[PDB]
Amino acid sequence: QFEERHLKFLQQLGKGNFGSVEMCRYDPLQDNTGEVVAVKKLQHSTEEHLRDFEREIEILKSLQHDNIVKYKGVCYSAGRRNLKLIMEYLPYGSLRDYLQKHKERIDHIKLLQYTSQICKGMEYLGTKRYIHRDLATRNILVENENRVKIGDFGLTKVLPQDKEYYKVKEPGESPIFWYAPESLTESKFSVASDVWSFGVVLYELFTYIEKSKSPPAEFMRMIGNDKQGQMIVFHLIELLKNNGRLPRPDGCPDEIYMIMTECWNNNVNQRPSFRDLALRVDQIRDNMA
Ligand SMILES: N#CC[C@H](C1CCCC1)n1cc(-c2ncnc3[nH]ccc23)cn1
Repeated sequence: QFEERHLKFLQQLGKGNFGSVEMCRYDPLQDNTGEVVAVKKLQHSTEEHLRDFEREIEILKSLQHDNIVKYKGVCYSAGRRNLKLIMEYLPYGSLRDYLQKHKERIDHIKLLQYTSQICKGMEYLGTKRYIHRDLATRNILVENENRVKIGDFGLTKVLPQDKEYYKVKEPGESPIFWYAPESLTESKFSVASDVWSFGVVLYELFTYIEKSKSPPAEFMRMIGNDKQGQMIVFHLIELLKNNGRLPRPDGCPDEIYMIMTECWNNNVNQRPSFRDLALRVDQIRDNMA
């Protein structure tokens, strides 16, 4: 129950898919003692986007986990237009930028620490029957050198009880190079498609976000930068159906790549669970230490 005349804009932190996040100071006493918080707002506040935003707020507020960004509250302007979501501010930004920043002091054990935390966050999501749908290092935030948190839930959906997937297609851009094949062909999203995307996240981490090694660059080279608009996705589909896959990143051990390729199974039922992913990653971590 923060109200916007005490929210002082400091800078933009991110621009999402119909929303953006600002770094602000909440200073109700107006003496510069208040906390720095993150404030998410819609950029073009239609009725559909606002109903989606309210569902997103309910989801985040229902999550309490060390590797999920903390909900703090909501902000309203006269009436209830201009809805704003108040969250904890995490000072090291997104894991994509952090990792690109500190390439030279983040070793493989540190990557596997982040990996384990992401899987525990995702397993908690699954226990709530939430499907994230936008798992990527740009949507993971760094609280400190030893803790990351899943940081955005704009595309997250609740499963119907009678079903284990959720069919949804949205207008606009979709992170198709993180999408499982059944999400590309049938718009089916499930815990298993989140596992596919987590494999892509793991690939990202072990590339250290090298520009020419991004999933989009690699896939566009594999189908050819000659492709064009939606013909593009069509070719992606066929490449994935013939087991075309992102390569093992430089310096990636063979067992970490084995985890990646196991998450990238065409057979939706043969992808590992998040509990098993965490177990294997933790055993590799223990071996390295
Ligand atoms: N995660 C993620 C991606 C997200 C952008 C994507 C969706 C709108 C903004 N983003 C969140 C932040 C951010 N930075 C620092 N503290 C935060 N708290 C909550 C979000 C947040 C920066 N970019």
